[PDB]
Amino acid sequence: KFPRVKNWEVGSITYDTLSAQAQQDGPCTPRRCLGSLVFPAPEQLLSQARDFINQYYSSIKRSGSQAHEQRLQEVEAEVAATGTYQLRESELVFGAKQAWRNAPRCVGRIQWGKLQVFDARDCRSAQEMFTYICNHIKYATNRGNLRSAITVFPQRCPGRGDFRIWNSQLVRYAGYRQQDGSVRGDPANVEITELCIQHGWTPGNGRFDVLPLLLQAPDEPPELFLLPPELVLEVPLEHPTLEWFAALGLRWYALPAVSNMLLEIGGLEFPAAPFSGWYMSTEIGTRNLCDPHRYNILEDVAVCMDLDTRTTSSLWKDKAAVEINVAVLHSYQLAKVTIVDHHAATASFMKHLENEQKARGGCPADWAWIVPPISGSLTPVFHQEMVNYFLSPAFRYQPDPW
Amino acid sequence: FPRVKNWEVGSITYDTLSAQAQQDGPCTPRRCLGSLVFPEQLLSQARDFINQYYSSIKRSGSQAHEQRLQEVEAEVAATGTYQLRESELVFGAKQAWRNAPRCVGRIQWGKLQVFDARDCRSAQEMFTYICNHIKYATNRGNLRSAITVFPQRCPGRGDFRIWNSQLVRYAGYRQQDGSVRGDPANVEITELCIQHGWTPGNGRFDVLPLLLQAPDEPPELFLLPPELVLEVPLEHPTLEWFAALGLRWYALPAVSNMLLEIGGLEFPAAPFSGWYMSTEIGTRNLCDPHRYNILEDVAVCMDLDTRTTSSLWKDKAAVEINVAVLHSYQLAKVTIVDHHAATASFMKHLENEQKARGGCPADWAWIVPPISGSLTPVFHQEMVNYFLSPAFRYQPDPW
Ligand code: HEM
Ligand code: HEM
Ligand SMILES: Cc1cc(N)nc(COc2cc(CCN(C)C)cc(F)c2F)c1
Ligand SMILES: Cc1cc(N)nc(COc2cc(CCN(C)C)cc(F)c2F)c1
Ligand SMILES: C[C@H](O)[C@H](O)[C@H]1CNc2nc(N)[nH]c(=O)c2N1
Ligand SMILES: C[C@H](O)[C@H](O)[C@H]1CNc2nc(N)[nH]c(=O)c2N1
Ligand SMILES: [Ca+2]
Ligand SMILES: [Ca+2]
Ligand SMILES: [Cl-]
Ligand SMILES: [Cl-]
Ligand SMILES: [Gd]
Ligand SMILES: [Gd]
Ligand SMILES: [Zn+2]
Repeated sequence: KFPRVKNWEVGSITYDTLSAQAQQDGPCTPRRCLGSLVFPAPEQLLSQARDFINQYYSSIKRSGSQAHEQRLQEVEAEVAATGTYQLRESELVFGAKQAWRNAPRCVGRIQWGKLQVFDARDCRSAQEMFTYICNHIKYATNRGNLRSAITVFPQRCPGRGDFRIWNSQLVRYAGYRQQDGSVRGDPANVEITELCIQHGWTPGNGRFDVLPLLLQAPDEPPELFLLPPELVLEVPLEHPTLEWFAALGLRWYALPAVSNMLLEIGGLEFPAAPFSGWYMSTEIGTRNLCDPHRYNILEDVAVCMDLDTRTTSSLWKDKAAVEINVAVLHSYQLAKVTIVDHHAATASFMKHLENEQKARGGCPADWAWIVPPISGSLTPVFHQEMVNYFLSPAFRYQPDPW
Repeated sequence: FPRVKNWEVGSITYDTLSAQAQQDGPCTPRRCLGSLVFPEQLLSQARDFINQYYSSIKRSGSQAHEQRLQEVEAEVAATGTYQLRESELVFGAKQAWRNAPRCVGRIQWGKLQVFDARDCRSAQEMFTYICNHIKYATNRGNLRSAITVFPQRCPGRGDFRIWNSQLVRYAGYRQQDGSVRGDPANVEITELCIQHGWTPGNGRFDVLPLLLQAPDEPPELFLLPPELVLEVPLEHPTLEWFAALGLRWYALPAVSNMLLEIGGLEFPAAPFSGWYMSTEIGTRNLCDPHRYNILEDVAVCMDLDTRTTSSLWKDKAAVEINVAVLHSYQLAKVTIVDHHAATASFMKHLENEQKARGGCPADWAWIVPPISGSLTPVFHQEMVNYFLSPAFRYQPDPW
């Protein structure tokens, strides 16, 4: 049999048949589960390529056609001659969508079919790379009506270095390692900040300074490019009823654009391929502003709210964190920037799981990452058993280039 | 040896104890299933537990050690099973708690009152042992941990089984509109009680009778005297209408349907109890959609905007229900603990166990509280889950 999966809210029971097609192995064994850990050749390339091609031809309802036979024979010939092959434009668009669709830790996959794919495979310098990224930022921001996008730079090939974007996201705020061990800014960005300074950037002293980009073109040190300020839409934060909240000086940016993951399609690897969507408010409200090792504002909000912070049993932390989340959502809706709260987000993911059960017979989901960081059991994904496994195409983590 | 990181702090440790995992869990390299709720060779298991026991008391390979080994050998040669000494039984009971991966309260594991009930026959004796337990553990609101071990399983004989999933359960009555009045979780046991001859109440908080089962007999209904079942009426420190909703819960969480395993012995009835973490009552029992599901009622009462999700009315209402649970238990002087204090104590347990055994089996999904996840330190702690023995285990229903 296949793993039987159960929804404890409704009683319903599914079987995940898709999980049998899992190739690459994860970190668990029958002796011990490591699900909570954040970070866990001509003939193998051929079998990956064959699998991907079969996938494309299934998607377009054409499996076994003449064009399917021929494209498989085409790919086989190019690998035999060059050791690699090239994706057709239509295969790249399909592959980027499949990689998103396959990402077990993404709760926003109800959208996986509405992804704009920018083909940058003919890029040949850091300067051209920057222009592709600004065009992406502009397209995806769209003055606050966010559109999902991905730009795909050239694939890894033997005898030439990779394109890399050094920044983990296109928009990040500086983190200045202060002298008393502290940090002014986003602590998560202290390393990439010190790297920007070392590469010529004149730093500021704010807590919300936008970092420039370090772009690495093949076989060359990274180059610094400053984003034009009019390109980075930002939301100042205010509370619908806590007027002093505005005085806190809080901002976040509109566009979540992950730039450091590797995209893998049919055996081919794209080291630089930034992708963006829109934010779920709990990423900003709970994790980015309340994580103790981030901006860590939970106590200061609670004190201002005049909460009794001397005993945990008053639940001051939970009260302040709710209200920080209200402010984020209210602020994005005020400035007409797309945003979704963790109730709608998780309820649309329940809709995605059910589409996927029908479409494919399963859905890779990492329960610990799909359940939001506040109000977990209040969302319906909490009560949904999930099966976690690796399908390809895929987005994968990769080493820092320095 | 799995590297385990804490992300708020940056500390690394190594779990060397996972190597001692005796049994197998549900996960494989192809797929992780940790989110799933329910995933004469007796000599080998008995020998291992003994080596454990004597190592724990610093008397390994000594005289008493080898004496007990040949003792159990001959006991199973003569009988087919063997008897635990009272001290080993105490030790196994504590170890099985200490090894429970889904329990956040294990900071307490050394302090547990073990009541030996292996000399029990008939359900009326069962019932007497059980009321002594409730009396000892409740202790007028100052709660104390306790377990009562009933006769082990042996060949050719029935088992002792407590049919109720807990010693204290509220009725769930199916209604002609389909819905349930009372606790929907308990609909199945509530008809079993009515079938074996219980007079149904009709409130949302009617305490069920006990369906106790002595070997090779049908179960017998027993009613708990109301003065023994201590209950907390729920009120809110500042929202004066909350009291009128009539919500209540009980004081003693007493699980009565898990099987206890020690040195290859199996105890199908060994009820244990502790005290409650507030979120168990406030969030899961009163607010799960398939339990009392009171969240919208409370939101309406708070005049929140319940027609749009982004007002976070579900979150604001949930917090205030937890606030009322905490305030009501403390006011009535019943032991309770909030999820912040509980998760910080589990962090201390992790450090202590890192030093005592080199690791600690922990099931992240059940350690992290169901509200305010990332607001507690366990959210940022990587965790390894595996099955040591002695253990507590789920087991099929008695029917
Ligand atoms: C359009 C709305 C989207 C929403 C609301 C959304 C939401 C999220 C959230 C909340 C996470 C977990 C983030 C974390 O805590 O680390 C996540 C992870 C992820 N998302 Fe999505 N996302 C969206 C679009 C996209 C797109 C367009 C892609 C790729 C084409 C994508 C790919 C991924 C991947 C690969 C991860 C896993 C990385 C990790 O471990 O954090 N998402 N997403
Ligand atoms: C004394 C304070 C205690 C606290 C605060 C506490 C807390 C908890 C909580 C919150 C859970 C998760 C329950 C759930 O929602 O599924 C749990 C599970 C568990 N606890 Fe504890 N507990 C305590 C005492 C005990 C004792 C005395 C024992 C046995 C001697 C024990 C053994 C277990 C076991 C076996 C589980 C697993 C049950 C399951 O899978 O749900 N606990 N505990
Ligand atoms: C496209 C997109 C949309 C969206 N709404 N959210 C995301 C979040 O994606 C990531 C976020 C982090 C930050 C780590 N987190 C603990 C704060 C690390 C990653 F590797 C990610 F892929 C991506
Ligand atoms: C001794 C003790 C103390 C304590 N504070 N909490 C517990 C909770 O124990 C269990 C709870 C559930 C219900 C799981 N969820 C529906 C709430 C199922 C089980 F099998 C359990 F053992 C036990
Ligand atoms: C240790 C733990 O696995 C880790 O903190 C995970 C848990 N779940 C998460 N879930 C999301 N969405 N994002 C995260 O960063 C994490 N962190
Ligand atoms: C599907 C998921 O495994 C299931 O809902 C689990 C998750 N975490 C939990 N955590 C606790 N404390 N209690 C539970 O019942 C559960 N249920
Ligand atoms: Ca070609
Ligand atoms: Ca009818
Ligand atoms: Cl982010
Ligand atoms: Cl309970
Ligand atoms: Gd105000
Ligand atoms: Gd009113
Ligand atoms: Zn696992």
